[PDB]
Amino acid sequence: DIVMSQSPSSLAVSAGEKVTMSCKSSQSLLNSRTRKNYLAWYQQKPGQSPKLLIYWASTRESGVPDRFTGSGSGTDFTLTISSVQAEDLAVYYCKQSFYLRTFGGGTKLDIKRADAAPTVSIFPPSSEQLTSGGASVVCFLNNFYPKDINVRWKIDGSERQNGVLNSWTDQDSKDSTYSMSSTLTLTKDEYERHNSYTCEATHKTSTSPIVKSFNRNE
Amino acid sequence: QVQLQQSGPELVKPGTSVKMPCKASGYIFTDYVISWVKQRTGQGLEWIGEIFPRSGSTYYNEKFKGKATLTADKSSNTAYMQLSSVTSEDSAVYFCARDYYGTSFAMDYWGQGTSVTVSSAKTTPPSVYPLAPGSAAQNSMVTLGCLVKGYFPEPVTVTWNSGSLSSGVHTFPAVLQSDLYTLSSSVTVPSSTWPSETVTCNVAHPASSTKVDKKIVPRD
Amino acid sequence: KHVPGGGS
Ligand SMILES: OC[C@H]1O[C@H](O[C@H]2O[C@H](CO)[C@@H](O)[C@H](O)[C@H]2O)[C@H](O)[C@@H](O)[C@@H]1O
Repeated sequence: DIVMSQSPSSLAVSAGEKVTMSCKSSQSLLNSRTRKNYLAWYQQKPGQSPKLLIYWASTRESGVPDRFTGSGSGTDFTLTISSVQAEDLAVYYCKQSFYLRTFGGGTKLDIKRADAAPTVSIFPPSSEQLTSGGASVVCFLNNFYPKDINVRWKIDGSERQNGVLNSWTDQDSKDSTYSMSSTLTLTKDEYERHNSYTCEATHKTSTSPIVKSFNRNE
Repeated sequence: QVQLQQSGPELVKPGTSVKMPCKASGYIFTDYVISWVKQRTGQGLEWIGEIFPRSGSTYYNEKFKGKATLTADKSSNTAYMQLSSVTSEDSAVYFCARDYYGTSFAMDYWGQGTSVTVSSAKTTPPSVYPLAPGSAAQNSMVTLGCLVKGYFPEPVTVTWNSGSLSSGVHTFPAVLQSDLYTLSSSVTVPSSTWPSETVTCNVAHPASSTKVDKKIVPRD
Repeated sequence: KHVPGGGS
């Protein structure tokens, strides 16, 4: 069985730059009679099925623009993307079809762009939710770069570290930014024991956190 | 145009069998191979195996022998994959794909995938809550949202003003806590346009037949 | 017939 090794595991490049990625097979994928390498490249964007880009190591599939180029032969293969666009963020898989089928583990392509501080918003629980006995407080940290971010919750100034559920979007193809949601869920009874609720975001764009707050009493 | 039509998401109980269809059109069914690929949420592609509908012959990734059974029905142009005695290990998206057998041996057309969740837990509708800014002045843009809480299984979808609000929308991936999913969606509009023009999230959880519209109203 | 890949 043929083992496929892709490197690097991920790559970050600016829009307009050239990216290169490697795919190696444990055995030659070249058949001498047919004279072809049985090696294909697939692109998978978030929430989509994989798409064939290149087969026979270097033949571009229908409709694929020439800025995607496959090269190599035998056990050593490369995918080049020139003039990388924001819309190219995807995981790129190689796959051998010499004998059975084996996918490489993928190279994830991320886009570099200018740093951007998050736009932070806090939302007190709804009347609807509170009437039913629950109290979720939500904080959005929108359109930031780079992806690394810290969020801390404070209840009357004391850090609160559970009942917290965080979720992070894929990098956005429209602007190459990231976003995050942080939700603090309490009972209504616990919620009514405290006044000020605070979400604080620490991002490399500033040494001081971005603080957003509301008071249950207003 | 070539097309492979797969069935929608399935919730199945542990220990049962699930059989999923892959209905081919736009080409000669008996001239191409159908292959099947597994993808766990957030993970890579894994080859299951393939069937050549011309002959009915199969090949498999050794890992899937006696887990996957591939068949095909020439008269309906449909390929099937059956998974036996499922466990949570089998929860994954399963793609079928057309393999250009004999020339490229490449998967040139792919189905949309059938999402299988293997769980004994019951289907639960979501609670849908508005996210509106506190009545205490928080500039030129305002961010609103929808909290979609306590549902099972995936997926739900969220749109804003029935799709007509498209820009400035972030819908976050669902997170699983105690056998229930929660997600939120954010939307950003010019602060002049709200609340004078209405903003409404349209939430759908097809598994529980939920279709909810939540109007975002200003607080107090 | 029905070979396992292009190597065949
Ligand atoms: O403590 C949980 C994890 O936190 C980090 O990763 C999360 O947050 C990142 C943003 O700072 C996201 O990019 C990532 O998707 C999240 O998983 C940390 O990097 C991880 O090692 C922790 O497991």
